[PDB]
Amino acid sequence: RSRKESYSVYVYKVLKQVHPDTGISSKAMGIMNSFVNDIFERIAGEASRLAHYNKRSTITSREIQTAVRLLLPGELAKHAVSEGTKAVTKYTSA
Amino acid sequence: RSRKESYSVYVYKVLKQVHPDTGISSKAMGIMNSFVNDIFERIAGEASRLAHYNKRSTITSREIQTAVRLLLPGELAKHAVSEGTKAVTKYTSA
Amino acid sequence: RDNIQGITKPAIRRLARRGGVKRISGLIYEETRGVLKVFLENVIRDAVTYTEHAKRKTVTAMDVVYALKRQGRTLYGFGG
Amino acid sequence: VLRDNIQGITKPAIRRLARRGGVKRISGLIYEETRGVLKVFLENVIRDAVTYTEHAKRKTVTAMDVVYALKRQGRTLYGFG
Amino acid sequence: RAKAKTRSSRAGLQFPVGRVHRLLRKGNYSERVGAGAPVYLAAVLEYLTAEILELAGNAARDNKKTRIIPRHLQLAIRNDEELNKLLGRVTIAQGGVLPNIQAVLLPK
Amino acid sequence: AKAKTRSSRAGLQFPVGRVHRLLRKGNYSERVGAGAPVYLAAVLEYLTAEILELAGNAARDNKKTRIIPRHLQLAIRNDEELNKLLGRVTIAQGGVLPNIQAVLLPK
Amino acid sequence: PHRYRPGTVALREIRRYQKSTELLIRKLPFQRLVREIAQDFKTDLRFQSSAVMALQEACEAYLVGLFEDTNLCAIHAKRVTIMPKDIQLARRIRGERA
Amino acid sequence: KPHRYRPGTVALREIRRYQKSTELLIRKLPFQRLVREIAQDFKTDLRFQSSAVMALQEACEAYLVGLFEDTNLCAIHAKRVTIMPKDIQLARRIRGER
Repeated sequence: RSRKESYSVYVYKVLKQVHPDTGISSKAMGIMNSFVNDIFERIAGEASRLAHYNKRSTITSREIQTAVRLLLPGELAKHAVSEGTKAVTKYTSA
Repeated sequence: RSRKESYSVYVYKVLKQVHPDTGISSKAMGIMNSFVNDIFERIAGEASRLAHYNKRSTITSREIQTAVRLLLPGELAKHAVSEGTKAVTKYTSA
Repeated sequence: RDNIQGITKPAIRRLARRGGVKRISGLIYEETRGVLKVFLENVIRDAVTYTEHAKRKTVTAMDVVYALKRQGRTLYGFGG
Repeated sequence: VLRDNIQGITKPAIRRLARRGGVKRISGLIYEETRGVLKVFLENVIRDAVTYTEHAKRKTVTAMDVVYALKRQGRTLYGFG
Repeated sequence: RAKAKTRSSRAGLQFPVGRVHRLLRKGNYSERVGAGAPVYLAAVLEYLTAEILELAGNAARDNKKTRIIPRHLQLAIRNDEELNKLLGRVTIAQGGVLPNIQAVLLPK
Repeated sequence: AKAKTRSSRAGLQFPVGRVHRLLRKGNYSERVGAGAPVYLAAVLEYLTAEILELAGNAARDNKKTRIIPRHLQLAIRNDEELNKLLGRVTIAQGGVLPNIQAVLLPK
Repeated sequence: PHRYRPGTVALREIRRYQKSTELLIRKLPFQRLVREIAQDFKTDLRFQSSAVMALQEACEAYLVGLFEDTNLCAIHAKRVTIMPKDIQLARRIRGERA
Repeated sequence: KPHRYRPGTVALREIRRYQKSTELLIRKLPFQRLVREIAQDFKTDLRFQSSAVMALQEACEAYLVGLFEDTNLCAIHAKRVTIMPKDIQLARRIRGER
């Protein structure tokens, strides 16, 4: 009884959102899982470093915002920052 | 007004061991501190990764040994491994 | 044990055609064989280190993925 | 404000930097080219540095921010902490 | 009690907020973790996935196909500046290369 | 009772207790063994002694008695394994290695 | 009899192999080579199939990138033939030799 | 009737001179003004420590020296001794910066 968690169903939801009638193979889905894991580890490592530099003991939204700004370029950084900010305000105001 | 720890005195002891009558400037000592900190963080990060891969919760001597082997090349790896092993046996047998 | 002549000359010429090369000297084949053997032993050393640390005898795909990632050559697709 | 300071990197300075690199003869079109390169480099570091400075809510850029930026671009620097 | 409306639905996302929270805790990144950090990270990850998937789907529909394969992911990544510069040092299995021949090698 | 420290127990010059504390506080794992700081201290001391011996030989070669960053750079760049371990670091006030291509020389 | 001029089949092959995604080395020789290389680090190792597949993907990507760099170094010297010194220059600049 | 060195002599002498030394090769004040101008383009009303600008100077000089070495190699590859912009572009392309 050994499981194996993955982001397959969430990637599938996003795909059905942006392309309602296109599918995806299994190897492309493995590529997408690898991509999500890689970017997650990058952002989390950078935020941990930022928290250590300032002698803080907590990872908050500002650490994630600054890590996003340090990692993504230009268009990507701007739009990701806007998306995350909107998400956090929508979450707290609910 | 808070103190600032460093490896100055230990580097000085090692120097007086290998070169009994040579001194060292202050900028070279800052270089040596930077070097020690950098190598320490490299080894410790690699050992942490190794411990996470095997779903272990403890950093032991084997993790440090494998990190040393993964980071240093050839001569350096061999001699560092021998030195650390001798140190650990000398420590436990005392 | 010339398993390095297993990488035939037409194979190297195919690899060159994919890279956009239009003409190939006659001394290129030995050079690429040397380069490839260097790269391969560099990767396999760390893969076997990762393996024997875990006290296993079978080299796994994750060991190769980690050995590559530590060289700065991340590889997507075998993360399962 | 201050504008147009890339010209303060004079031709003799670039010629000296090239001499330390082993270069014997230098085209006349190199100097301009070099300046562009340098500017790009600086803009990539200072930005990162400033991103650290605003994170701590500071207003002065310290040497540690520069060292962190250089390290995160794979250009580790020993001597300043 | 009440209906357990979760967290990703609260934030209006598709990605899991609770799983990201657990991964941030267990991954040994800091000794405490805020409440908005998983929401922020989930939103960013969903945005990036949607971007790359839209590009890949356009490529797939361009080659008269209905199902994305790794070749389409490679064509999407390598053809965009910011993605190619974010993923400049990754190898996609079964991806191939970009069709490109130097001008001096062509005849005439 | 009488308290002898850990670095003396292991026969080292570097601090074992400080390395233990840095391994704990640095958030690397949730537990830390007893021999890990000893191993790490021994490795760090070995590397420092290697690089310092090379730098001192360079310094005594240029008829000086006190090491400066130039000597550290000359030691690092002249050894294969050190230059390949530290291939991507910049040493402030270090300079470069004297080296001119053969085709640029006269005749 | 019909004969193409030297260089036509070259560009035809270039387009063909840049349109494709296949592997260009045979699998059994590469497997034997990998096992022989691993023979020196430890004896009696086993390999999963995905391990050798990953090794092959990585090696082919590396070599194709190196060949692009070599082609640039060749064109820089006003040639069309790649020679070993172009490979050496590309690797020296990348830092793989230095 | 006055003494004149042949072209290339003072250049080799200067090569030896500047490879034997460790000083900085750019004036401090122009570099500081340049750094402040760029920073002002990024965020207004900034300040700087002295060691920060010194670190920036050391890093930038090291970068440019390494670039000039790679450029010299690319130039010698083409059977020249004069470095030209296309060599800088080839070096920066093979390195992976453009």
